[PDB]
Amino acid sequence: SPKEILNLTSELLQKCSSPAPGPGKEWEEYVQIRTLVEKIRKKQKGLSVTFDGKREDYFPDLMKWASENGASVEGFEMVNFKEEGFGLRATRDIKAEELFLWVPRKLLMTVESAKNSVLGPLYSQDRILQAMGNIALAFHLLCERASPNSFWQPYIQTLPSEYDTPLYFEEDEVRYLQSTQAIHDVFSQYKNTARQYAYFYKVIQTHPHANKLPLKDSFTYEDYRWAVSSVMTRQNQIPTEDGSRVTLALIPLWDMCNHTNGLITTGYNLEDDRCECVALQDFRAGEQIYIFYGTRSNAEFVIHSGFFFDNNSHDRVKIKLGVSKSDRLYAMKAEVLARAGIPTSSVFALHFTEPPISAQLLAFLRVFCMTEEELKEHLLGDSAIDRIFTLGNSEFPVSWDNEVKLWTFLEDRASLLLKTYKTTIEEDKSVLKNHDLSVRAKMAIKLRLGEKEILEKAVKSAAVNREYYRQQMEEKAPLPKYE
Amino acid sequence: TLKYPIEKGIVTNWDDMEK
Ligand SMILES: Nc1ncnc2c1ncn2[C@@H]1O[C@H](CSCC[C@H](N)C(=O)O)[C@@H](O)[C@H]1O
Repeated sequence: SPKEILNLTSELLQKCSSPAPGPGKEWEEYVQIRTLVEKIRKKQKGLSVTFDGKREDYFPDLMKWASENGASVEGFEMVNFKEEGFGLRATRDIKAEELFLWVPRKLLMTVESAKNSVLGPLYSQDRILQAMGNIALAFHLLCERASPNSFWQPYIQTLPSEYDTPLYFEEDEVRYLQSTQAIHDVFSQYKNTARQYAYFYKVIQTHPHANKLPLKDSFTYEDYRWAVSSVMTRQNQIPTEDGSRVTLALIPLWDMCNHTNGLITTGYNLEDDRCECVALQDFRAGEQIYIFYGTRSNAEFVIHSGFFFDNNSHDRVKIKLGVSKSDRLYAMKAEVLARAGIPTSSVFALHFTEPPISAQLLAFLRVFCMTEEELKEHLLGDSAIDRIFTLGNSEFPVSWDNEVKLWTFLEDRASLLLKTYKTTIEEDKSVLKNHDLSVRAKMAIKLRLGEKEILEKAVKSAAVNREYYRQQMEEKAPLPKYE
Repeated sequence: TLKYPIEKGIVTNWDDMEK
């Protein structure tokens, strides 16, 4: 058996270290990796360390441990909500902007605490650990989990045992994402995690600095999937105690708040050396306490956080664009972009708003559609820098013609992207209405529906903008000038 | 505002072969 696992992890390492097989082979590669991971997983015992009690049996220990080390533990309780899982619920009225939660640095698990732990010796030898604090945090979490006397046991025993990151999806649940933008990130995440598991399985076997690790005696795929899912769904960037550098950290107690829309209200207080959270809104006694995780897209919430957020006001899709080297004005356009601080080719975002495009994407599209005479006015003379300064401002176009061309282009391109999906928006809504689906399956379908609804909105917005600027052109309206 | 705003679950790079 142990030699069999070594052989299997050896094959898995070579499979997941091979170069990308080509985008049209990525689904086939994905299933091939899945088959190998599941073969290993079925030969292992799940999580190496499990706990006797229910998850909620350990929340009092979490509170008592947080209390002894200076954290806030009054005014909220732990409740298992159907929609979000476990969260915090107010036990008293909490006013907006009230400082209601604080967590001193001693309670955090950080890259720095990883370096000073039993993982320290291996951390100083392995180049992946030194370069990637998120993987370092994951192994820190696993080593302390398997250490019964770890300082952080009261926190670890309250963590989830399973997540809804795509690593946990069934094959047919990921299959819903075929032909989307998001599925490539699902593929990468799965291949990344399998490669890392196999790589570190063998590193732990061969390095003497790993001899004192609990992972030397038991390190399963389920261990690693759990550890990386814990870190990707919960990790945070905080300053170092020095204040001059940033590090990654798990923040007990506060990380039990679930997400709602709003603004970030959690910050780090270096003077008191603690995490501090003020209330995002009034919370009456008996209401769930929410925070705003950040301006992430639903693709990021699904892949990295394991949930889909309905009415995510910050949703977006990618659109890759670049000036073609066969364009005869390539040199001029590249130089205008360079003076504006924009690459010649890049990945931009389309947002679910109006306009759908950022200042940087507007500026790129203006240059992308410029005539030679317009390019020359952005390259020469005493007004050239003034012209570049306004390139990302919707109120000061280059010319009416430039606007009509760029919104025509964006309308055409967004329409073309819609045609590359296997299903239509109307088909996706029918699936969600007429089938009975798992949470994970719904996350997948809503994600692919979301991508198309953003593109459809961009098509409508670009068509509306095209009509607007075509009217200004036909009416010979004076172009606005920044003065 | 907050000198050190904390984004819960900030996205990190996991591609060890890229970086
Ligand atoms: N608005 C929301 N809807 C659904 N699940 C949510 C959510 N906000 C947060 N979550 C869940 O909470 C996780 C972040 S940690 C928050 C505490 C967590 N529910 C727990 O039981 O430990 C996410 O990975 C997701 O599973």
